[PDB]
Amino acid sequence: QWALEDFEIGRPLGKGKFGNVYLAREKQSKFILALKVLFKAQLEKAGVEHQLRREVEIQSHLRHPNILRLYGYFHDATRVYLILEYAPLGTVYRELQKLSKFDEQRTATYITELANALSYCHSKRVIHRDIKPENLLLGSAGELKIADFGWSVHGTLDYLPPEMIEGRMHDEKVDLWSLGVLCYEFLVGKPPFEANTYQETYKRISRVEFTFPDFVTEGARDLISRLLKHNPSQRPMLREVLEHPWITANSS
Amino acid sequence: QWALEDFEIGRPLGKGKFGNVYLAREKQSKFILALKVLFKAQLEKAGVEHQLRREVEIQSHLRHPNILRLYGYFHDATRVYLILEYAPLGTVYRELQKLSKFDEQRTATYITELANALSYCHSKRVIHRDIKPENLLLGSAGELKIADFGWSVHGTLDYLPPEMIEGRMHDEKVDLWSLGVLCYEFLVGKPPFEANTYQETYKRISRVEFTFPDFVTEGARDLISRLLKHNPSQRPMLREVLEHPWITANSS
Ligand SMILES: CC(C)(COP(=O)(O)OP(=O)(O)OC[C@H]1O[C@@H](n2cnc3c(N)ncnc32)[C@H](O)[C@@H]1OP(=O)(O)O)[C@@H](O)C(=O)NCCC(=O)NCCS
Ligand SMILES: CC(C)(COP(=O)(O)OP(=O)(O)OC[C@H]1O[C@@H](n2cnc3c(N)ncnc32)[C@H](O)[C@@H]1OP(=O)(O)O)[C@@H](O)C(=O)NCCC(=O)NCCS
Repeated sequence: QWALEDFEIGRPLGKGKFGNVYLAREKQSKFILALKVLFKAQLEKAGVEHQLRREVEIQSHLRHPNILRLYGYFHDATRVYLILEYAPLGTVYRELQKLSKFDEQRTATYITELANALSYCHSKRVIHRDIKPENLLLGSAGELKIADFGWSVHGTLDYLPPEMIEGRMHDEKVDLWSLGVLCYEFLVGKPPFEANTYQETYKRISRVEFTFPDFVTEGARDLISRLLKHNPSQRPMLREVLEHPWITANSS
Repeated sequence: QWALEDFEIGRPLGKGKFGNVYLAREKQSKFILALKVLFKAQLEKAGVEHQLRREVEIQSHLRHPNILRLYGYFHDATRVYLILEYAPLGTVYRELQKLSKFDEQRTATYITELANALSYCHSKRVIHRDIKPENLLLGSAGELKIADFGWSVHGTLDYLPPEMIEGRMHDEKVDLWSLGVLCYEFLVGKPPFEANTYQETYKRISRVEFTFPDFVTEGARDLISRLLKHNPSQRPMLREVLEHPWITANSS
Protein backbone atom coordinates (compact mmCIF):
# COMPACT_ATOMS: atom_id res chain seq x y z
CA GLN A 1 0.00 0.00 0.00
CA TRP A 2 1.47 3.31 -1.13
CA ALA A 3 1.32 6.35 1.15
CA LEU A 4 2.54 9.94 1.13
CA GLU A 5 4.83 8.91 4.01
CA ASP A 6 7.02 7.03 1.50
CA PHE A 7 8.11 10.08 -0.52
CA GLU A 8 10.27 13.16 -0.04
CA ILE A 9 8.63 16.13 -1.78
CA GLY A 10 10.80 18.52 -3.76
CA ARG A 11 10.28 21.39 -6.18
CA PRO A 12 6.95 21.68 -8.02
CA LEU A 13 7.17 20.74 -11.69
CA GLY A 14 4.05 22.69 -12.62
CA LYS A 15 0.30 23.03 -12.18
CA GLY A 16 -2.26 20.97 -14.07
CA LYS A 17 -6.00 21.13 -14.65
CA PHE A 18 -6.93 19.58 -11.29
CA GLY A 19 -3.82 19.89 -9.11
CA ASN A 20 -0.05 20.14 -9.03
CA VAL A 21 2.97 18.04 -10.01
CA TYR A 22 6.05 17.78 -7.77
CA LEU A 23 9.48 16.27 -8.07
CA ALA A 24 9.70 13.54 -5.43
CA ARG A 25 11.97 10.76 -4.22
CA GLU A 26 10.97 7.39 -2.78
CA LYS A 27 12.45 7.25 0.70
CA GLN A 28 13.59 3.62 0.66
CA SER A 29 14.99 3.37 -2.88
CA LYS A 30 16.09 7.03 -3.26
CA PHE A 31 14.48 6.81 -6.71
CA ILE A 32 13.58 10.12 -8.34
CA LEU A 33 10.03 10.34 -9.68
CA ALA A 34 7.18 12.81 -10.16
CA LEU A 35 4.19 12.94 -7.80
CA LYS A 36 1.02 14.28 -9.43
CA VAL A 37 -1.50 15.47 -6.84
CA LEU A 38 -5.12 15.70 -8.02
CA PHE A 39 -7.74 17.21 -5.71
CA LYS A 40 -10.87 15.05 -5.56
CA ALA A 41 -12.90 18.19 -4.82
CA GLN A 42 -12.34 19.70 -8.27
CA LEU A 43 -12.23 16.24 -9.88
CA GLU A 44 -15.74 15.38 -8.65
CA LYS A 45 -17.23 18.80 -9.44
CA ALA A 46 -15.78 18.72 -12.96
CA GLY A 47 -17.44 15.32 -13.45
CA VAL A 48 -14.15 13.66 -14.41
CA GLU A 49 -13.35 11.53 -11.34
CA HIS A 50 -15.07 8.51 -12.88
CA GLN A 51 -13.36 9.16 -16.22
CA LEU A 52 -9.99 9.57 -14.49
CA ARG A 53 -10.16 6.31 -12.52
CA ARG A 54 -10.79 4.39 -15.75
CA GLU A 55 -7.88 6.14 -17.50
CA VAL A 56 -5.55 5.47 -14.55
CA GLU A 57 -6.24 1.73 -14.47
CA ILE A 58 -5.51 1.48 -18.20
CA GLN A 59 -2.26 3.45 -17.94
CA SER A 60 -1.10 1.42 -14.92
CA HIS A 61 -0.53 -1.59 -17.21
CA LEU A 62 1.08 0.28 -20.13
CA ARG A 63 4.86 -0.26 -20.27
CA HIS A 64 6.53 1.38 -23.27
CA PRO A 65 9.61 3.65 -23.44
CA ASN A 66 7.57 6.25 -25.36
CA ILE A 67 4.71 6.21 -22.83
CA LEU A 68 5.05 7.96 -19.48
CA ARG A 69 5.22 5.19 -16.89
CA LEU A 70 2.57 5.15 -14.15
CA TYR A 71 4.17 3.23 -11.29
CA GLY A 72 1.28 3.36 -8.84
CA TYR A 73 -1.33 5.49 -7.16
CA PHE A 74 -2.95 6.18 -3.80
CA HIS A 75 -5.39 8.61 -2.22
CA ASP A 76 -6.48 10.25 1.02
CA ALA A 77 -9.46 12.28 2.23
CA THR A 78 -9.39 14.96 -0.48
CA ARG A 79 -6.57 14.12 -2.92
CA VAL A 80 -5.46 11.44 -5.37
CA TYR A 81 -1.73 10.88 -5.89
CA LEU A 82 -0.18 9.49 -9.08
CA ILE A 83 3.34 8.05 -8.92
CA LEU A 84 4.71 8.97 -12.35
CA GLU A 85 7.95 8.64 -14.27
CA TYR A 86 9.85 11.94 -14.12
CA ALA A 87 10.66 13.49 -17.50
CA PRO A 88 13.64 15.86 -17.10
CA LEU A 89 13.64 17.57 -20.52
CA GLY A 90 10.16 19.11 -20.42
CA THR A 91 7.51 19.14 -23.12
CA VAL A 92 7.84 18.96 -26.89
CA TYR A 93 5.67 22.09 -27.07
CA ARG A 94 8.31 24.09 -25.18
CA GLU A 95 11.14 22.52 -27.20
CA LEU A 96 9.27 23.62 -30.32
CA GLN A 97 9.28 27.13 -28.85
CA LYS A 98 13.03 26.90 -28.17
CA LEU A 99 13.88 25.62 -31.66
CA SER A 100 11.06 27.47 -33.50
CA LYS A 101 10.71 24.38 -35.71
CA PHE A 102 12.22 20.91 -35.96
CA ASP A 103 14.30 19.45 -38.78
CA GLU A 104 13.40 16.28 -40.68
CA GLN A 105 15.45 13.90 -38.52
CA ARG A 106 13.97 15.01 -35.20
CA THR A 107 10.47 15.12 -36.71
CA ALA A 108 10.67 11.64 -38.25
CA THR A 109 12.18 10.26 -35.04
CA TYR A 110 9.34 11.79 -33.00
CA ILE A 111 6.77 10.31 -35.38
CA THR A 112 8.52 6.93 -35.17
CA GLU A 113 8.39 7.01 -31.37
CA LEU A 114 4.75 8.12 -31.39
CA ALA A 115 3.76 5.45 -33.92
CA ASN A 116 5.56 2.72 -31.96
CA ALA A 117 3.73 3.56 -28.73
CA LEU A 118 0.38 3.74 -30.53
CA SER A 119 0.96 0.45 -32.35
CA TYR A 120 1.95 -1.09 -29.00
CA CYS A 121 -1.37 0.03 -27.52
CA HIS A 122 -3.15 -1.09 -30.70
CA SER A 123 -1.93 -4.64 -30.05
CA LYS A 124 -3.03 -4.24 -26.40
CA ARG A 125 -6.59 -3.24 -27.45
CA VAL A 126 -5.83 0.26 -26.12
CA ILE A 127 -6.79 3.30 -28.21
CA HIS A 128 -5.50 6.86 -27.77
CA ARG A 129 -7.40 10.04 -28.65
CA ASP A 130 -6.24 13.53 -29.60
CA ILE A 131 -2.53 14.22 -29.04
CA LYS A 132 -1.16 17.67 -28.23
CA PRO A 133 2.49 18.80 -28.10
CA GLU A 134 1.87 19.93 -24.52
CA ASN A 135 1.05 16.32 -23.57
CA LEU A 136 4.40 15.01 -24.89
CA LEU A 137 7.27 14.91 -22.39
CA LEU A 138 10.93 14.17 -23.12
CA GLY A 139 13.02 11.62 -21.23
CA SER A 140 16.69 11.83 -20.33
CA ALA A 141 17.72 10.30 -23.68
CA GLY A 142 15.63 12.78 -25.68
CA GLU A 143 12.86 10.26 -26.39
CA LEU A 144 9.31 11.54 -26.18
CA LYS A 145 6.76 10.10 -23.75
CA ILE A 146 2.99 10.30 -24.11
CA ALA A 147 2.00 11.96 -20.83
CA ASP A 148 -1.79 12.23 -20.77
CA PHE A 149 -4.67 10.00 -19.70
CA GLY A 150 -6.38 9.75 -23.09
CA TRP A 151 -6.49 5.94 -23.15
CA SER A 152 -9.45 3.65 -23.78
CA VAL A 153 -9.89 -0.12 -24.09
CA HIS A 154 -12.27 -1.19 -26.88
CA GLY A 155 -35.76 -6.21 -25.56
CA THR A 156 -35.98 -2.71 -27.04
CA LEU A 157 -33.12 -3.64 -29.40
CA ASP A 158 -35.59 -4.89 -32.03
CA TYR A 159 -36.14 -1.27 -33.12
CA LEU A 160 -32.61 0.10 -33.05
CA PRO A 161 -30.66 0.72 -36.28
CA PRO A 162 -27.12 -0.63 -36.75
CA GLU A 163 -25.57 2.83 -36.21
CA MET A 164 -26.84 2.68 -32.60
CA ILE A 165 -26.00 -0.88 -31.48
CA GLU A 166 -22.69 -1.19 -33.37
CA GLY A 167 -19.34 0.34 -32.43
CA ARG A 168 -19.21 3.04 -33.02
CA MET A 169 -17.14 6.18 -32.30
CA HIS A 170 -14.36 6.36 -32.51
CA ASP A 171 -11.78 3.79 -33.56
CA GLU A 172 -7.98 4.05 -33.40
CA LYS A 173 -8.17 6.42 -36.37
CA VAL A 174 -7.99 9.82 -34.64
CA ASP A 175 -4.37 9.17 -33.63
CA LEU A 176 -3.50 9.04 -37.33
CA TRP A 177 -4.97 12.51 -37.83
CA SER A 178 -2.86 13.53 -34.83
CA LEU A 179 0.31 12.20 -36.47
CA GLY A 180 -0.46 14.38 -39.49
CA VAL A 181 -1.08 17.48 -37.39
CA LEU A 182 1.99 16.87 -35.21
CA CYS A 183 4.32 16.07 -38.11
CA TYR A 184 3.20 19.27 -39.82
CA GLU A 185 3.63 21.42 -36.71
CA PHE A 186 7.04 19.91 -35.97
CA LEU A 187 8.35 20.77 -39.45
CA VAL A 188 6.52 24.10 -39.83
CA GLY A 189 6.10 25.40 -36.28
CA LYS A 190 2.32 25.93 -36.50
CA PRO A 191 -0.62 23.51 -36.68
CA PRO A 192 -1.87 23.08 -40.26
CA PHE A 193 -5.37 24.52 -39.67
CA GLU A 194 -4.56 27.43 -37.35
CA ALA A 195 -6.52 30.56 -38.24
CA ASN A 196 -7.32 34.00 -36.88
CA THR A 197 -10.71 32.95 -35.45
CA TYR A 198 -12.64 29.91 -34.27
CA GLN A 199 -14.95 29.27 -37.22
CA GLU A 200 -12.17 29.68 -39.80
CA THR A 201 -10.12 26.98 -38.06
CA TYR A 202 -13.32 24.91 -37.83
CA LYS A 203 -13.94 25.29 -41.57
CA ARG A 204 -10.38 24.42 -42.62
CA ILE A 205 -10.50 21.27 -40.50
CA SER A 206 -13.90 20.35 -41.93
CA ARG A 207 -12.67 20.76 -45.52
CA VAL A 208 -9.04 19.73 -44.78
CA GLU A 209 -7.75 23.04 -46.19
CA PHE A 210 -4.01 23.21 -45.54
CA THR A 211 -0.96 24.15 -47.60
CA PHE A 212 2.78 23.53 -47.32
CA PRO A 213 5.51 26.15 -46.97
CA ASP A 214 8.12 26.01 -49.70
CA PHE A 215 10.70 24.41 -47.38
CA VAL A 216 8.66 21.24 -46.77
CA THR A 217 10.02 18.39 -48.89
CA GLU A 218 7.92 16.08 -51.05
CA GLY A 219 8.46 13.10 -48.74
CA ALA A 220 7.06 15.00 -45.76
CA ARG A 221 4.19 16.35 -47.87
CA ASP A 222 3.33 12.81 -48.98
CA LEU A 223 3.19 11.55 -45.39
CA ILE A 224 1.19 14.52 -44.09
CA SER A 225 -1.31 14.39 -46.97
CA ARG A 226 -1.99 10.68 -46.42
CA LEU A 227 -2.43 11.10 -42.66
CA LEU A 228 -4.72 14.13 -43.04
CA LYS A 229 -7.64 12.37 -44.73
CA HIS A 230 -11.17 13.55 -43.99
CA ASN A 231 -12.16 9.89 -44.37
CA PRO A 232 -10.71 8.04 -41.35
CA SER A 233 -10.78 4.65 -43.10
CA GLN A 234 -8.41 5.98 -45.81
CA ARG A 235 -5.70 7.04 -43.37
CA PRO A 236 -2.75 4.62 -43.34
CA MET A 237 -2.15 1.92 -40.80
CA LEU A 238 0.46 2.58 -38.14
CA ARG A 239 2.75 0.11 -39.93
CA GLU A 240 2.59 2.14 -43.15
CA VAL A 241 3.67 5.25 -41.23
CA LEU A 242 6.64 3.36 -39.77
CA GLU A 243 7.50 2.05 -43.26
CA HIS A 244 6.98 5.36 -45.08
CA PRO A 245 10.07 6.22 -47.19
CA TRP A 246 10.40 9.69 -45.64
CA ILE A 247 10.27 8.16 -42.16
CA THR A 248 12.65 5.29 -42.92
CA ALA A 249 15.12 7.71 -44.54
CA ASN A 250 15.16 10.41 -41.83
CA SER A 251 14.32 8.65 -38.55
CA SER A 252 17.27 8.18 -36.20
CA GLN B 1 -49.98 29.87 -15.21
CA TRP B 2 -51.28 26.31 -15.15
CA ALA B 3 -52.04 24.60 -11.84
CA LEU B 4 -53.44 21.28 -10.64
CA GLU B 5 -56.41 23.31 -9.34
CA ASP B 6 -57.60 23.74 -12.95
CA PHE B 7 -58.26 20.04 -13.65
CA GLU B 8 -60.68 17.34 -12.54
CA ILE B 9 -58.81 14.03 -12.22
CA GLY B 10 -60.45 10.86 -13.50
CA ARG B 11 -59.43 7.27 -14.13
CA PRO B 12 -55.73 6.44 -14.57
CA LEU B 13 -54.78 5.66 -18.15
CA GLY B 14 -51.66 3.72 -17.15
CA LYS B 15 -48.26 3.88 -15.51
CA GLY B 16 -45.10 5.08 -17.24
CA LYS B 17 -41.39 4.94 -16.54
CA PHE B 18 -41.40 7.87 -14.10
CA GLY B 19 -45.03 8.33 -13.05
CA ASN B 20 -48.66 7.87 -14.00
CA VAL B 21 -51.09 9.11 -16.65
CA TYR B 22 -54.67 10.10 -15.80
CA LEU B 23 -57.74 11.09 -17.74
CA ALA B 24 -58.55 14.67 -16.77
CA ARG B 25 -60.87 17.54 -17.64
CA GLU B 26 -60.11 21.25 -17.60
CA LYS B 27 -62.56 22.80 -15.16
CA GLN B 28 -63.37 25.96 -17.13
CA SER B 29 -63.61 24.52 -20.66
CA LYS B 30 -64.81 21.00 -19.71
CA PHE B 31 -62.23 19.80 -22.24
CA ILE B 32 -61.12 16.18 -21.90
CA LEU B 33 -57.36 15.65 -21.88
CA ALA B 34 -54.68 13.43 -20.34
CA LEU B 35 -52.55 14.56 -17.39
CA LYS B 36 -49.14 12.87 -17.23
CA VAL B 37 -47.60 13.12 -13.75
CA LEU B 38 -43.82 12.66 -13.57
CA PHE B 39 -42.13 12.51 -10.17
CA LYS B 40 -39.05 14.73 -10.05
CA ALA B 41 -37.56 12.39 -7.44
CA GLN B 42 -37.16 9.48 -9.87
CA LEU B 43 -36.54 11.86 -12.78
CA GLU B 44 -33.51 13.42 -11.07
CA LYS B 45 -32.10 10.12 -9.79
CA ALA B 46 -32.41 8.54 -13.24
CA GLY B 47 -30.45 11.49 -14.65
CA VAL B 48 -33.18 12.32 -17.17
CA GLU B 49 -34.71 15.52 -15.75
CA HIS B 50 -32.39 17.67 -17.87
CA GLN B 51 -33.06 15.50 -20.93
CA LEU B 52 -36.82 15.65 -20.29
CA ARG B 53 -37.01 19.45 -20.00
CA ARG B 54 -35.31 19.79 -23.39
CA GLU B 55 -37.68 17.26 -24.97
CA VAL B 56 -40.73 18.98 -23.47
CA GLU B 57 -39.83 22.42 -24.83
CA ILE B 58 -39.39 20.96 -28.32
CA GLN B 59 -42.70 19.07 -28.21
CA SER B 60 -44.57 22.13 -26.89
CA HIS B 61 -44.21 23.78 -30.32
CA LEU B 62 -45.00 20.71 -32.46
CA ARG B 63 -48.51 20.87 -33.94
CA HIS B 64 -49.32 17.96 -36.27
CA PRO B 65 -52.36 15.63 -36.33
CA ASN B 66 -50.03 12.60 -36.22
CA ILE B 67 -48.06 13.96 -33.23
CA LEU B 68 -49.51 13.84 -29.72
CA ARG B 69 -50.25 17.44 -28.80
CA LEU B 70 -48.56 18.86 -25.70
CA TYR B 71 -50.80 21.73 -24.60
CA GLY B 72 -48.79 22.90 -21.60
CA TYR B 73 -46.96 21.91 -18.46
CA PHE B 74 -46.47 22.88 -14.83
CA HIS B 75 -44.80 21.57 -11.69
CA ASP B 76 -44.85 21.60 -7.90
CA ALA B 77 -42.52 20.52 -5.09
CA THR B 78 -41.96 16.93 -6.23
CA ARG B 79 -43.86 16.42 -9.51
CA VAL B 80 -43.99 17.66 -13.10
CA TYR B 81 -47.34 17.67 -14.90
CA LEU B 82 -47.76 17.41 -18.68
CA ILE B 83 -51.06 18.51 -20.23
CA LEU B 84 -51.39 16.08 -23.14
CA GLU B 85 -53.88 15.30 -25.89
CA TYR B 86 -55.97 12.29 -24.88
CA ALA B 87 -55.84 9.35 -27.30
CA PRO B 88 -58.96 7.20 -26.82
CA LEU B 89 -58.06 4.16 -28.97
CA GLY B 90 -54.89 3.07 -27.16
CA THR B 91 -51.56 2.05 -28.64
CA VAL B 92 -50.73 0.54 -32.02
CA TYR B 93 -48.84 -2.20 -30.14
CA ARG B 94 -52.06 -3.34 -28.46
CA GLU B 95 -54.03 -3.02 -31.70
CA LEU B 96 -51.40 -5.25 -33.30
CA GLN B 97 -52.10 -7.75 -30.51
CA LYS B 98 -55.85 -7.51 -31.16
CA LEU B 99 -55.53 -7.96 -34.94
CA SER B 100 -52.42 -10.23 -34.84
CA LYS B 101 -51.21 -8.40 -37.96
CA PHE B 102 -52.32 -5.51 -40.15
CA ASP B 103 -53.35 -5.58 -43.80
CA GLU B 104 -51.70 -3.52 -46.53
CA GLN B 105 -54.13 -0.58 -46.37
CA ARG B 106 -53.79 -0.02 -42.62
CA THR B 107 -50.02 -0.53 -42.80
CA ALA B 108 -49.50 1.90 -45.69
CA THR B 109 -51.80 4.44 -44.03
CA TYR B 110 -49.82 4.17 -40.78
CA ILE B 111 -46.55 4.63 -42.68
CA THR B 112 -48.04 7.63 -44.51
CA GLU B 113 -49.07 9.23 -41.21
CA LEU B 114 -45.67 8.49 -39.66
CA ALA B 115 -43.78 9.84 -42.68
CA ASN B 116 -45.88 13.02 -42.75
CA ALA B 117 -45.17 13.81 -39.09
CA LEU B 118 -41.46 13.10 -39.54
CA SER B 119 -41.23 15.21 -42.70
CA TYR B 120 -43.07 17.98 -40.84
CA CYS B 121 -40.43 17.87 -38.10
CA HIS B 122 -37.71 17.60 -40.75
CA SER B 123 -38.81 20.98 -42.12
CA LYS B 124 -38.89 22.30 -38.53
CA ARG B 125 -35.25 21.20 -37.91
CA VAL B 126 -36.62 18.59 -35.47
CA ILE B 127 -35.30 15.02 -35.62
CA HIS B 128 -36.92 11.93 -34.07
CA ARG B 129 -35.07 8.84 -32.85
CA ASP B 130 -36.14 5.21 -32.47
CA ILE B 131 -39.88 4.57 -32.81
CA LYS B 132 -41.68 1.74 -31.02
CA PRO B 133 -45.26 0.53 -31.51
CA GLU B 134 -45.83 1.13 -27.79
CA ASN B 135 -45.08 4.84 -28.32
CA LEU B 136 -47.77 5.19 -31.02
CA LEU B 137 -51.25 6.18 -29.81
CA LEU B 138 -54.46 6.26 -31.84
CA GLY B 139 -56.84 9.22 -31.99
CA SER B 140 -60.61 9.17 -32.24
CA ALA B 141 -60.47 9.00 -36.05
CA GLY B 142 -58.07 6.04 -36.03
CA GLU B 143 -55.04 8.19 -36.91
CA LEU B 144 -51.81 7.39 -35.11
CA LYS B 145 -50.02 9.92 -32.92
CA ILE B 146 -46.33 9.86 -32.01
CA ALA B 147 -46.50 9.88 -28.20
CA ASP B 148 -42.93 9.94 -26.89
CA PHE B 149 -40.34 12.60 -26.11
CA GLY B 150 -37.68 11.46 -28.58
CA TRP B 151 -37.29 14.85 -30.27
CA SER B 152 -34.12 16.84 -30.92
CA VAL B 153 -33.34 20.12 -32.70
CA HIS B 154 -30.17 20.02 -34.82
CA GLY B 155 -7.85 26.76 -28.87
CA THR B 156 -7.46 23.00 -28.52
CA LEU B 157 -9.40 22.59 -31.78
CA ASP B 158 -6.17 22.73 -33.82
CA TYR B 159 -5.58 19.05 -32.99
CA LEU B 160 -9.06 17.60 -33.39
CA PRO B 161 -9.99 15.49 -36.44
CA PRO B 162 -13.12 16.24 -38.49
CA GLU B 163 -15.01 13.27 -36.98
CA MET B 164 -14.87 15.08 -33.60
CA ILE B 165 -15.75 18.70 -34.47
CA GLU B 166 -18.31 17.91 -37.20
CA GLY B 167 -21.88 16.72 -36.73
CA ARG B 168 -22.03 14.02 -36.09
CA MET B 169 -24.44 11.38 -34.72
CA HIS B 170 -27.03 10.94 -35.65
CA ASP B 171 -28.99 12.59 -38.44
CA GLU B 172 -32.67 12.16 -39.33
CA LYS B 173 -31.77 8.74 -40.75
CA VAL B 174 -32.70 6.45 -37.85
CA ASP B 175 -36.40 7.21 -38.36
CA LEU B 176 -36.11 5.64 -41.81
CA TRP B 177 -34.81 2.42 -40.28
CA SER B 178 -37.79 2.67 -37.92
CA LEU B 179 -40.21 2.92 -40.84
CA GLY B 180 -38.73 -0.30 -42.21
CA VAL B 181 -38.99 -2.12 -38.88
CA LEU B 182 -42.52 -0.83 -38.22
CA CYS B 183 -43.82 -1.55 -41.73
CA TYR B 184 -42.46 -5.09 -41.44
CA GLU B 185 -43.96 -5.69 -37.99
CA PHE B 186 -47.32 -4.24 -39.05
CA LEU B 187 -47.58 -6.64 -42.01
CA VAL B 188 -45.96 -9.66 -40.33
CA GLY B 189 -46.72 -9.23 -36.62
CA LYS B 190 -43.10 -9.53 -35.45
CA PRO B 191 -40.08 -7.24 -35.77
CA PRO B 192 -37.78 -8.33 -38.62
CA PHE B 193 -34.73 -9.12 -36.44
CA GLU B 194 -36.40 -10.76 -33.44
CA ALA B 195 -34.49 -13.82 -32.24
CA ASN B 196 -34.38 -16.24 -29.33
CA THR B 197 -31.52 -14.44 -27.57
CA TYR B 198 -29.81 -11.06 -27.32
CA GLN B 199 -26.68 -11.61 -29.41
CA GLU B 200 -28.59 -13.31 -32.25
CA THR B 201 -30.87 -10.27 -32.57
CA TYR B 202 -27.75 -8.10 -32.33
CA LYS B 203 -26.06 -10.03 -35.15
CA ARG B 204 -29.07 -9.97 -37.48
CA ILE B 205 -29.37 -6.20 -37.04
CA SER B 206 -25.64 -5.76 -37.63
CA ARG B 207 -25.77 -7.80 -40.86
CA VAL B 208 -29.36 -6.80 -41.77
CA GLU B 209 -30.41 -10.48 -41.90
CA PHE B 210 -34.18 -10.61 -42.40
CA THR B 211 -36.53 -12.58 -44.64
CA PHE B 212 -40.12 -12.17 -45.80
CA PRO B 213 -43.01 -14.56 -45.16
CA ASP B 214 -44.67 -15.81 -48.33
CA PHE B 215 -47.71 -13.55 -47.83
CA VAL B 216 -45.72 -10.29 -48.10
CA THR B 217 -46.17 -8.77 -51.55
CA GLU B 218 -43.36 -7.50 -53.76
CA GLY B 219 -44.36 -3.86 -53.28
CA ALA B 220 -44.05 -4.15 -49.50
CA ARG B 221 -40.79 -6.08 -49.84
CA ASP B 222 -39.39 -3.33 -52.07
CA LEU B 223 -40.24 -0.62 -49.55
CA ILE B 224 -38.94 -2.57 -46.54
CA SER B 225 -35.69 -3.54 -48.29
CA ARG B 226 -34.94 0.08 -49.25
CA LEU B 227 -35.68 1.39 -45.75
CA LEU B 228 -33.60 -1.33 -44.05
CA LYS B 229 -30.19 -0.29 -45.38
CA HIS B 230 -27.14 -0.78 -43.18
CA ASN B 231 -25.82 2.41 -44.81
CA PRO B 232 -27.98 5.28 -43.50
CA SER B 233 -27.15 7.56 -46.44
CA GLN B 234 -28.68 5.02 -48.87
CA ARG B 235 -32.06 4.94 -47.15
CA PRO B 236 -34.71 6.91 -49.07
CA MET B 237 -35.84 10.40 -48.28
CA LEU B 238 -39.17 10.80 -46.52
CA ARG B 239 -40.64 12.06 -49.81
CA GLU B 240 -39.67 8.84 -51.60
CA VAL B 241 -41.49 6.82 -48.92
CA LEU B 242 -44.62 8.93 -49.41
CA GLU B 243 -44.30 8.52 -53.20
CA HIS B 244 -43.50 4.79 -53.14
CA PRO B 245 -45.86 2.87 -55.47
CA TRP B 246 -46.89 0.42 -52.73
CA ILE B 247 -47.70 3.33 -50.42
CA THR B 248 -49.53 5.40 -53.03
CA ALA B 249 -51.57 2.35 -54.08
CA ASN B 250 -52.61 1.11 -50.62
CA SER B 251 -52.67 4.19 -48.36
CA SER B 252 -56.15 5.43 -47.46
C1 LIG C 1 -3.41 22.12 -20.33
C2 LIG C 1 -3.25 22.70 -18.90
C3 LIG C 1 -4.63 23.22 -18.41
C4 LIG C 1 -2.84 21.56 -17.98
O1 LIG C 1 -3.57 20.39 -18.26
P1 LIG C 1 -3.13 18.96 -17.54
O2 LIG C 1 -3.64 17.80 -18.37
O3 LIG C 1 -3.72 18.87 -16.15
O4 LIG C 1 -1.47 18.91 -17.43
P2 LIG C 1 -0.63 18.02 -16.32
O5 LIG C 1 -1.34 18.06 -14.98
O6 LIG C 1 -0.53 16.59 -16.80
O7 LIG C 1 0.89 18.63 -16.13
C5 LIG C 1 1.03 19.94 -15.63
C6 LIG C 1 2.51 20.30 -15.52
O8 LIG C 1 3.18 19.35 -14.90
C7 LIG C 1 4.34 18.78 -15.93
N1 LIG C 1 4.52 17.38 -15.71
C8 LIG C 1 3.53 16.50 -15.54
N2 LIG C 1 4.07 15.28 -15.36
C9 LIG C 1 5.40 15.41 -15.42
C10 LIG C 1 6.42 14.48 -15.30
N3 LIG C 1 6.37 13.04 -15.07
N4 LIG C 1 7.69 14.86 -15.40
C11 LIG C 1 7.98 16.17 -15.62
N5 LIG C 1 6.98 17.09 -15.74
C12 LIG C 1 5.69 16.70 -15.64
C13 LIG C 1 3.89 19.06 -17.15
O9 LIG C 1 5.00 19.21 -18.10
C14 LIG C 1 3.17 20.42 -16.95
O10 LIG C 1 4.08 21.38 -16.93
P3 LIG C 1 3.80 22.80 -17.72
O11 LIG C 1 2.45 23.36 -17.30
O12 LIG C 1 4.90 23.77 -17.36
O13 LIG C 1 3.80 22.56 -19.20
C15 LIG C 1 -2.13 23.82 -18.78
O14 LIG C 1 -1.07 23.36 -19.52
C16 LIG C 1 -2.41 25.28 -19.22
O15 LIG C 1 -3.43 25.85 -19.02
N6 LIG C 1 -1.33 26.07 -19.92
C17 LIG C 1 -1.61 27.47 -20.31
C18 LIG C 1 -2.52 27.67 -21.58
C19 LIG C 1 -1.64 28.43 -22.59
O16 LIG C 1 -1.08 29.41 -22.24
N7 LIG C 1 -1.47 27.96 -23.98
C20 LIG C 1 -2.14 26.74 -24.48
C21 LIG C 1 -3.60 26.93 -24.94
S1 LIG C 1 -4.77 25.86 -24.02
C1 LIG D 1 -42.22 1.38 -21.70
C2 LIG D 1 -42.84 1.48 -20.28
C3 LIG D 1 -41.72 1.33 -19.22
C4 LIG D 1 -43.43 2.88 -20.12
O1 LIG D 1 -42.57 3.85 -20.65
P1 LIG D 1 -43.10 5.42 -20.80
O2 LIG D 1 -42.29 6.13 -21.86
O3 LIG D 1 -42.94 6.15 -19.49
O4 LIG D 1 -44.70 5.39 -21.23
P2 LIG D 1 -45.77 6.62 -20.93
O5 LIG D 1 -45.51 7.22 -19.57
O6 LIG D 1 -45.62 7.67 -22.00
O7 LIG D 1 -47.32 6.04 -20.95
C5 LIG D 1 -47.69 5.08 -20.01
C6 LIG D 1 -49.17 4.70 -20.20
O8 LIG D 1 -49.92 5.78 -20.29
C7 LIG D 1 -50.67 5.75 -21.76
N1 LIG D 1 -50.81 7.09 -22.24
C8 LIG D 1 -49.85 8.03 -22.18
N2 LIG D 1 -50.34 9.16 -22.73
C9 LIG D 1 -51.60 8.92 -23.12
C10 LIG D 1 -52.53 9.73 -23.74
N3 LIG D 1 -52.45 11.13 -24.16
N4 LIG D 1 -53.74 9.26 -24.04
C11 LIG D 1 -54.04 7.96 -23.73
N5 LIG D 1 -53.12 7.16 -23.13
C12 LIG D 1 -51.90 7.64 -22.83
C13 LIG D 1 -49.90 5.00 -22.54
O9 LIG D 1 -50.68 4.37 -23.61
C14 LIG D 1 -49.37 3.92 -21.55
O10 LIG D 1 -50.31 3.00 -21.39
P3 LIG D 1 -49.91 1.40 -21.35
O11 LIG D 1 -48.79 1.18 -20.34
O12 LIG D 1 -51.13 0.61 -20.95
O13 LIG D 1 -49.45 0.97 -22.71
C15 LIG D 1 -44.02 0.45 -20.02
O14 LIG D 1 -44.78 0.46 -21.16
C16 LIG D 1 -43.73 -1.03 -19.67
O15 LIG D 1 -42.86 -1.38 -18.94
N6 LIG D 1 -44.60 -2.12 -20.24
C17 LIG D 1 -44.32 -3.53 -19.87
C18 LIG D 1 -43.09 -4.20 -20.59
C19 LIG D 1 -43.68 -5.39 -21.37
O16 LIG D 1 -44.38 -6.16 -20.82
N7 LIG D 1 -43.39 -5.60 -22.81
C20 LIG D 1 -42.51 -4.67 -23.56
C21 LIG D 1 -41.00 -4.93 -23.44
S1 LIG D 1 -40.09 -3.49 -22.78
